[PDB]
Amino acid sequence: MQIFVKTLTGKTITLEVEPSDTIENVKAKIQDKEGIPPDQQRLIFAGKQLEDGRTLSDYNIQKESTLHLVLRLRGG
Amino acid sequence: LPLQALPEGVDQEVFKQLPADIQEEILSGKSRENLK
Repeated sequence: MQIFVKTLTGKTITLEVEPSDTIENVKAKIQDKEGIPPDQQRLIFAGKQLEDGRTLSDYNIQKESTLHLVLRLRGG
Repeated sequence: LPLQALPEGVDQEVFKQLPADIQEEILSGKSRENLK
């Protein structure tokens, strides 16, 4: 099981998750793949932004469901 | 909106993919991104 989280630059990264690896877990899947902290990610699905108080199951996310992402630079 | 307030490395044809609560996050002005 995995998904495809496309960035603000139109490029995607394959990531393994479960219906229990909620957004705070997913932020570690994207951090592991590039080094981007949970404090600078911004994850979206079906065109809305998920929350660290939900689950991937709360938003019916499944394998290959395709997601979207944005990032920041903290300020510098 | 065109690149009228977007980052110096982004395009509306790849920023209209974001919710209205992120329209205000990229129209803010950023860096470390180049649509590539």
